[PDB]
Amino acid sequence: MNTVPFTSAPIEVTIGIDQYSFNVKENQPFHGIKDIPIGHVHVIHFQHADNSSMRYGYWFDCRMGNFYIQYDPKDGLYKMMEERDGAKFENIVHNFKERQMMVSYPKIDEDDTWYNLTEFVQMDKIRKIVRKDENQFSYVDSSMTTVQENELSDPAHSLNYTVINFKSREAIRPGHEMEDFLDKSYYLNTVMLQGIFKNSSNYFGELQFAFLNAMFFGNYGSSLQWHAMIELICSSATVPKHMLDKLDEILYYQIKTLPEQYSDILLNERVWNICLYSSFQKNSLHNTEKIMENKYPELL
Amino acid sequence: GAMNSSNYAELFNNDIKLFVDDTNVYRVTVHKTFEGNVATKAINGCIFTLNPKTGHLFLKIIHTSVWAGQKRLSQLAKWKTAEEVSALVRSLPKEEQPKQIIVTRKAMLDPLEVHMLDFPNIAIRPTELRLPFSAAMSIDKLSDVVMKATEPQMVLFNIYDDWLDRISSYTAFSRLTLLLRALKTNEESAKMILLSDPTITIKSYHLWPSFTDEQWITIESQMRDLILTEYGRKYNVNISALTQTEIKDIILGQNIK
Ligand SMILES: COc1c(F)c(F)cc(C(=O)O)c1F
Repeated sequence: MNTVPFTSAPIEVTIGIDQYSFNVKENQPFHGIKDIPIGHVHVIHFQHADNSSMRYGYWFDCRMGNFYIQYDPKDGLYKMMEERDGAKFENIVHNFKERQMMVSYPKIDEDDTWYNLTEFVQMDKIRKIVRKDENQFSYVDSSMTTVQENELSDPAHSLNYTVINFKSREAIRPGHEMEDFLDKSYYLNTVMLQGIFKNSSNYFGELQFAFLNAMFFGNYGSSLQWHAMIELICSSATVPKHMLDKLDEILYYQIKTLPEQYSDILLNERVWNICLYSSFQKNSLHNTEKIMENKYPELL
Repeated sequence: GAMNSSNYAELFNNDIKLFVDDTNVYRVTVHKTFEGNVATKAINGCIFTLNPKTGHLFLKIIHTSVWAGQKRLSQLAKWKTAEEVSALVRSLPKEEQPKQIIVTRKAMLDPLEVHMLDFPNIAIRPTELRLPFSAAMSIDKLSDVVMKATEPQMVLFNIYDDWLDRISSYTAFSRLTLLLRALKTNEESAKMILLSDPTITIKSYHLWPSFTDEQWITIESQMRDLILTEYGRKYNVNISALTQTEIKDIILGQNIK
């Protein structure tokens, strides 16, 4: 129900909280974010005013612990920390709330945008993609490479997305080369869903997490992973009806939220044209096709 | 990367390589039906797999039975080609396997890459060269073995006959591409040049006539003339005016995508 207090804001910075953002001035008496909705993961993110290359943030869930942000003048960034002393934390939050030095998470009552973008995203799955087991929150930034990108270098600071490679022995059964390359159903249903993800919810959770890291950090590898997971479904002739109907909802809200001015960097022409107009599922994504045709008809 | 004019000597180095041409795998005649619709009838085809250094030709005959009850035959043909090239590589001893496979058509890249996943060190490359390997079925003995086949068959040829006893692989390939380009441009006129003189025959174990070195120079000149004459007839160009740069440029320009 909770609050992420800030020690101070010593450097001018754009702060993101989920899909919202606001500008904080150098040494402005800012002491954090209150009224964060319980029940969802959240991401607090940063872009320094004096250096837009500093673009980074933290995935967290207020149900797992008491988290605060403190600026580190050595490493030159806003760090998330956990406070183990519940009484101290409550006392600090109460002080800042009484002095009205926190911004309020600005959720419109009617507005399901954040739920719609994070429906399948769980903190325990984020912590397996982003490996730093001593913290309950996960650091991501614009420059972090994926395990797949590193294969084609520091393995500790990498995004452990599931590797998808259409021209790999994993994707192609010996003896079923043409079948498996032209119809990715085997790779989707047996290898990925039954084999690695165990269920569609885990698959969608990773797809949604990839999109959010692409959008909020401009993380290029995350963008590749998001498109690969879309293309793997759209390129499969055999997909459960429930998964197609849900993918249509998922993509609709992603396309709805995407900033218009970032469509040229965040959307892959080839994948979207293929998925909407050529693939097995070209007629299965009604809501996605309509929003894409009305918002980004130049890409198509 | 892509095999082009810049990297032509690489064809004749000591790294085993094969060209794969799939343009005669799926072959049809188009005809009217009794109801006045149109129907295709498949005829036997072949994969043209050639070592350009040794002249070794692995002619895999594609019998019409391959197509029976199959759909999207032009797509299947690329995958059947990749399947058979993959099978040929696996059949060869390790020291005879190619280091590189060059496909004459870019549509063969994904099918061959996917069939060759077990061979990550064999490079699959396109070429910028416009190679006249489609004219293989203008070589009478290759046409004869394809059309007579009653089942899938592999037949091994040396497409250079015994030329490498007297000339380099580079020159042998240049002679082959000029003959095939002439056969592709004007088949009747090319066969006339090759076969009209009855005192020069084809050995039982050869594909081409037993020309002396001086007779090969004459034949080569007559093939160049045929290609230039046909380029004149095509584009309505007075070829009698052209210079040697113009002429060289037109014959080799046709060897270039
Ligand atoms: C935001 O202020 C806090 C806070 F909430 C907290 F839990 C701990 C500290 C600390 O430095 O030990 C702090 F400065």
